[PDB]
Amino acid sequence: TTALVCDNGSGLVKAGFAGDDAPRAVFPSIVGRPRHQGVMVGMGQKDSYVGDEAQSKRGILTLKYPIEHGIITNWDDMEKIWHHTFYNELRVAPEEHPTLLTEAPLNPKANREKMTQIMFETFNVPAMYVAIQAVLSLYASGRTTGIVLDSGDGVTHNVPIYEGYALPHAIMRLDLAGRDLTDYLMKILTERGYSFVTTAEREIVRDIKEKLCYVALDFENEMATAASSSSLEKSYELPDGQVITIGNERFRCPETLFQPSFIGMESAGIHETTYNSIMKCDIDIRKDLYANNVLSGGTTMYPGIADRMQKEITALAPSTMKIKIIPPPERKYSVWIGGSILASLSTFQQMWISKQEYDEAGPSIVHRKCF
Amino acid sequence: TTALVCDNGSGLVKAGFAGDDAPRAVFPSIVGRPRHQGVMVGMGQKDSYVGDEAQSKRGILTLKYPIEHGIITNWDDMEKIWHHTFYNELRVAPEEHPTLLTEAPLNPKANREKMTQIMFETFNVPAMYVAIQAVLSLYASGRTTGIVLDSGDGVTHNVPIYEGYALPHAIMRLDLAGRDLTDYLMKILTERGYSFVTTAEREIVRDIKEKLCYVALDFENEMATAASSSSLEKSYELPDGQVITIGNERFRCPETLFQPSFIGMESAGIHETTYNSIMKCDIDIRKDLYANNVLSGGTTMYPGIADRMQKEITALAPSTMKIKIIPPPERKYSVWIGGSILASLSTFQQMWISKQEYDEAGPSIVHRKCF
Amino acid sequence: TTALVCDNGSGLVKAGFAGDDAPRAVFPSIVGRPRHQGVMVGMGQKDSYVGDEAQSKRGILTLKYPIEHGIITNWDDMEKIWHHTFYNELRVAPEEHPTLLTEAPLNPKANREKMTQIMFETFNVPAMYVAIQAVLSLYASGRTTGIVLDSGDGVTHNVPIYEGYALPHAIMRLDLAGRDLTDYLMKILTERGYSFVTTAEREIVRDIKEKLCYVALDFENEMATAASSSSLEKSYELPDGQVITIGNERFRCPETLFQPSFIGMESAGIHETTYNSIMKCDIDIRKDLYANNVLSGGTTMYPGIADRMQKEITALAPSTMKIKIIPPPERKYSVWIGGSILASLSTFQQMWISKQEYDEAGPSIVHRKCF
Amino acid sequence: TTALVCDNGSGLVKAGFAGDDAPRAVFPSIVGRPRHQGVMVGMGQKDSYVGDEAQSKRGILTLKYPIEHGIITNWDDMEKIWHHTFYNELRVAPEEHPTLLTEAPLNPKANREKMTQIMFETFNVPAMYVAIQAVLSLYASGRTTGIVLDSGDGVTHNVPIYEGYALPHAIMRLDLAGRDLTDYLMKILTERGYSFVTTAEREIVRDIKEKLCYVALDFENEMATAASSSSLEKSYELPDGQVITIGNERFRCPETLFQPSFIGMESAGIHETTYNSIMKCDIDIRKDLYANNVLSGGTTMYPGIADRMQKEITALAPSTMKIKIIPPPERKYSVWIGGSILASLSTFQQMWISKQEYDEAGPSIVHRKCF
Ligand SMILES: Nc1ncnc2c1ncn2[C@@H]1O[C@H](COP(=O)(O)OP(=O)(O)O)[C@@H](O)[C@H]1O
Ligand SMILES: Nc1ncnc2c1ncn2[C@@H]1O[C@H](COP(=O)(O)OP(=O)(O)O)[C@@H](O)[C@H]1O
Ligand SMILES: Nc1ncnc2c1ncn2[C@@H]1O[C@H](COP(=O)(O)OP(=O)(O)O)[C@@H](O)[C@H]1O
Ligand SMILES: Nc1ncnc2c1ncn2[C@@H]1O[C@H](COP(=O)(O)OP(=O)(O)O)[C@@H](O)[C@H]1O
Ligand SMILES: [Mg+2]
Ligand SMILES: [Mg+2]
Ligand SMILES: [Mg+2]
Ligand SMILES: [Mg+2]
Repeated sequence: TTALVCDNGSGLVKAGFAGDDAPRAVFPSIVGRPRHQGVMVGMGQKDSYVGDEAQSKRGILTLKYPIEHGIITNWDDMEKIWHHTFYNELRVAPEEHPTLLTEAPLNPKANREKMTQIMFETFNVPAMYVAIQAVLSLYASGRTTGIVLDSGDGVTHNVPIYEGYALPHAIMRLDLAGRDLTDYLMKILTERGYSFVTTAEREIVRDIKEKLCYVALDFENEMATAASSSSLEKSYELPDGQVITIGNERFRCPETLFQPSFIGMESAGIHETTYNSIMKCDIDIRKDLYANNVLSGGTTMYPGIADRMQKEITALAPSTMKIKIIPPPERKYSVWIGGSILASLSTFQQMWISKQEYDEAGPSIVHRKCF
Repeated sequence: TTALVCDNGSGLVKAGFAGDDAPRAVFPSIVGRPRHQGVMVGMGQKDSYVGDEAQSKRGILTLKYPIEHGIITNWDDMEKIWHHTFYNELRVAPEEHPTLLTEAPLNPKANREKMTQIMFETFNVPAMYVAIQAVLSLYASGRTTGIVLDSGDGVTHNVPIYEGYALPHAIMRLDLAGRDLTDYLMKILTERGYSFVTTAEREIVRDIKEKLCYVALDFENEMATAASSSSLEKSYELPDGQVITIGNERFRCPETLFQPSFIGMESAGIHETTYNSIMKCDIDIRKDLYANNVLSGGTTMYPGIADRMQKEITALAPSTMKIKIIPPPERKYSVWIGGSILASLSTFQQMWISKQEYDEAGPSIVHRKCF
Repeated sequence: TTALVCDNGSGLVKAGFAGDDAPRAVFPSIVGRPRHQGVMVGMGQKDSYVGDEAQSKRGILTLKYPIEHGIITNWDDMEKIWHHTFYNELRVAPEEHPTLLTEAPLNPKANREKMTQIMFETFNVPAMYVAIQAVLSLYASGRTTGIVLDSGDGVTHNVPIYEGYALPHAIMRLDLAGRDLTDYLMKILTERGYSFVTTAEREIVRDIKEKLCYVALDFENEMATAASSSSLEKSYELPDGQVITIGNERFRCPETLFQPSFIGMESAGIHETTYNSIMKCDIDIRKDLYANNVLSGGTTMYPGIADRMQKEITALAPSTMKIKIIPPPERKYSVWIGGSILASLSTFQQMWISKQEYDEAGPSIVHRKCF
Repeated sequence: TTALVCDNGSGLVKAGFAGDDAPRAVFPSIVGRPRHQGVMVGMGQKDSYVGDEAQSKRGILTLKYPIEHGIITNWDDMEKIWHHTFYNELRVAPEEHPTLLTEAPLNPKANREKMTQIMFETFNVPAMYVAIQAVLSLYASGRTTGIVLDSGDGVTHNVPIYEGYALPHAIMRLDLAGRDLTDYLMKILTERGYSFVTTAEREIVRDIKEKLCYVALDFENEMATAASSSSLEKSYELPDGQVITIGNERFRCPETLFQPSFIGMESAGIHETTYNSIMKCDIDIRKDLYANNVLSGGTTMYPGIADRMQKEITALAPSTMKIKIIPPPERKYSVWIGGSILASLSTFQQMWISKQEYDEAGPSIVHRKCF
């Protein structure tokens, strides 16, 4: 059987086999095109680079992202990425391998139908399935009751689950993500004299965000300490040299998550979104929902985010009850681990979408047997 | 097929066949006319001498250079030189021999068109091509990534290439060359009592420059040592005798390359031109551009120029990265060797400009299929 | 009170009094140093020339620009220019005259602080202020709602304003300006045989750009008409004679604004920058933003730029709504006129930065009471 | 103070005091030695005659010229001439009189050092200076901008000056002078039957050149008129009688200046030398250089040389601009007048070379404080 698991995500692709511990292939989802003259002959150079090759040669070509937020906008590039992660990296023939895919909540209906058409016609898989990322995030921890806040690169969403029953009317989705956090860091870095406008310099800003930024417990006196002392500065070396210095911008970019007014959005922070989600459920299940808060996703690995979230949540909730946040040591690959666990149970082998059913019903069979 | 390679240059003509190791014919590009009365009869003496004959008989006739800087000014003399290097030296019929020519960057458009008209009509070649000298200089070393500084007799130019892609917006051209260096040596030799005003005495000054001058690592204390001791003097014997002595002018003429203010030009030296060229490219390719600096051309064979260039470049660039200069043992004929290599690949046999295309389109077909 | 208005800009300085119609002093911002021998005695010649004197004597000295892009790089030269425009041209004592200055968006923080330190200590002004150029450009037209595209010599920027409220998250800045347009014209003029390398010949190329270039409505068939007929050529007389001819380069240099790939930049044209800026605002204000597009700046006075901008904007926007561009007859001095209007209202007399406040708080008081 | 001015020249010595109108002593620079047996006793006749005495007694002794072209070849004779012009003619003691000397451009370095050694040791002057002749020629006319063509007896040179700044890289020197013009007249006079071989008959030929020769506006039809009519002949009376007749040789000797091929030199005429000098300067200063052409020197007082020079210059320069030549009524003593003016300014009293400086530094102090 040897089912396959693929996590498209947005900006990172994780693929592997079912029943393992960690994904076997991780690489960015980027497609590049040459930009310049192109003198000389005999080079035999390709017309498009996908994966780590574009990262290696990013100085002469332009980076483009097919996936954005949640909806896929470039289907030719997506077919290029799937061909690369099927023939070049995993080295497998998808003709005899069922696959499992993930999808964010509250997405256009045509996205699922087109994904099913492409997989069932271009690649000719025998079976396939689509599951929600945040539901799979609860399988990894081996739990049954809690509220999951899954923040990635495209969109952060919330969904409460109580003893194996979901509440579809208490699901909140917010666009704010790490891509807008990188853009904000790029914008506020210009006030010190550094200019980053090229699409190849967005990886430099992203790496700075991934290595230096952190979340402060309190903002007023942390800004006061950074305003007075110079003990909060670190140095970064650019690829060509010309080292730079970072001051109070170090802890200002991640703060946008709790105060989304820095970009111009009117929505509340993630602490108020998860409090409204808790208060949207039933009265007698809130006690169990408060003590089983789970964190997952790449954008949640800022230092001190668990303590800041705890401080604001207990600042809003009544003082009688107890509040805890579960930050597992692994928080990147929780979705993939849950998908691997789900794709191995003996009871799941009956919900595959066979090709006979697809042939008889058409692309509309997805809304029937999925969610 | 037996393609032909010709390198017009400025002051030296190298010609030969494709697939060999060294050019078969090297001779100056000079056309001379008799000056004096011409008594006696029965001599049967020609009215114009081209090539080494004018050098042998330079005492009675006047030397003239058709090519200058980059643009050709005497087309009748250029047709005389091409006829000499086609019938008298190579001993070949150009009717069944495609030819390859070289051209400096940033030249008038009419130069290419007139060269194509002359070759396709007066000589009736079946095919022809025009290539940039500094691009061909990278074929000889068997490399793909570096910055090439090609300094000859007419003009020195710079162009960066990264993995087979050129950057046309980072190309710098500077007039300063060896002809102005010979003129400066002629001017500063008068302060010791030697007068060289005749056009036939410019070869004497040129030979002195080619045999005695050298580049000093440091100028202040080298001028101090030459000012105090007399251990830096060499003797030269003129054709008629009257040996001469050279003192601190020995290392002063080549220094004009690094300080172009000695003649009156406002531009910076070649070390700052190549540093500005490096800084005009992208940020992440500068690391590979710094360690692949290539030297080519006749005027670059001064002793100690590689160490002086290294000292100034590392004096300007950040201390983190590494800087090296590649001075191959052969540096005259790098362009010809690259042209011979290029004119032998099987993949190049499709970019020839056929006569059918020239007949159908006209002289404007060059800007389409060249560069 | 008699407040003073100064517009540093980049390459042109406009100064005058508040409440007038036009600036009283316009002169280039250039500082020159002598280059040559300097024989003879009794001349009593200065060691540096600033203003129109350097333009008059540009044949023997070297021009240097302190201001570049946006940031000031030579503070000693800037203090020389301010001393010249305070004592030599305006003939005023700055001890009893508040001044108003302009600044481009997204600039280093230290630029404002150093400007405040210099003005408050070296010149001892009683009060001062700093305002954004594009905000002042809306005061001149007597409007409250529109989008302003201010393109000058250093940087072009965009900012939308709706009924007296700014949107800081929809501000775009692009380096591309007239200095890079002059450099491109200089580069493409070499293909006809003209060489302009001296810093004093950049004024010749600039004057050619200011007198001959124009924007074409369509590029393909305009290049076809210039390719076939010779009805698009004009003659220019150099200072020493030797008249020249300009062909299809006449309408090619200004086109770089709409296709910034001619130099190598990856950014989009100004029509797509202003379309992205419109789409970055709220949904119900776009209707009023489309019909109130305002043009300002020196580099916007190319013929046909309003019609070309209209054609591309209506080519991108939906066909239901109406699109208009307001090209006022005066477009140079719109910023100065707006500054004069702002510095005369009775309600503005409370936002001056007094010296008592500067003494008590220090140079950091600027970020509090400015923007 | 009463500074002294001396103009060595070549063939004529002018000396006098500073602040006067004309030189007080003019005499040829010639040293003669007796040739014949010398019978009789009691005559008390000297062994060498210097100055006008040798001219008076030239029939029995041999004339010799120490100075030639530019370099001094007979230092014992030069010390004899300076002793004669210091004790016999001026009747002054050089012990308390600073002196000023002149020197042609592009001369051997040892000439200045030996002149300084001789003056500072043999004559013990308190101070001295050396200046360029053509720079001093601009002081006499009270101007600041023009190009000076100074043609004398040894060498003619050119140098452009713009507003008190010299251009050392646009200085041209040509050997052709009046001594070669006298020799050519002597050579072409033999075709009519007159022989002049004695060194004492060179003064006869020189006086004929100074009294009869003139420059023709056009050469072809002037040679035609002299070939047909006999209205161009004048008579000269030799000291012993035997009057002679001069025909078309009258206007042929001065023509060698414009056609230097009559002797065998390859260089161009003075009109092309001054045109190349104008074109070697900057583009925007040529307009002011064309209209401020200045003539100086003895050899420039041929009739019609200003009109011939104007005709050729306007024949080469573009027709848009204006060309004028300033032939002041005095053109012999322009250099001396400029030296007298320079040696009287209060600002020049600080650039004297004192003996204390010479004692401390040595003969090499000249290259520091001169030019
Ligand atoms: N150690 C880290 N610290 C901060 N941010 C990180 C870290 N590692 C990854 N990220 C961010 O997480 C994002 C990747 O999220 P990912 O888990 O791949 O979501 P998806 O699978 O939906 O793409 C990247 O954009 C990166 O900016
Ligand atoms: N050994 C040498 N040392 C110094 N200069 C040299 C040497 N050999 C040649 N040159 C100079 O190089 C020039 C020839 O350059 P060349 O490679 O022929 O360029 P091009 O092919 O463009 O004419 C000559 O003018 C000569 O002055
Ligand atoms: N009539 C014109 N046509 C084209 N360009 C012009 C014209 N007048 C001025 N410019 C350009 O505008 C620039 C001056 O812009 P300016 O309004 O002074 O901006 P700033 O005040 O920021 O310096 C000059 O560099 C010049 O090239
Ligand atoms: N009236 C004249 N016509 C033609 N030539 C003259 C005349 N007067 C003088 N000369 C020439 O000018 C020369 C003198 O030049 P001079 O001004 O003394 O130069 P220098 O000072 O360098 O010796 C003499 O050789 C003489 O032949
Ligand atoms: Mg994810
Ligand atoms: Mg060469
Ligand atoms: Mg402006
Ligand atoms: Mg003289």
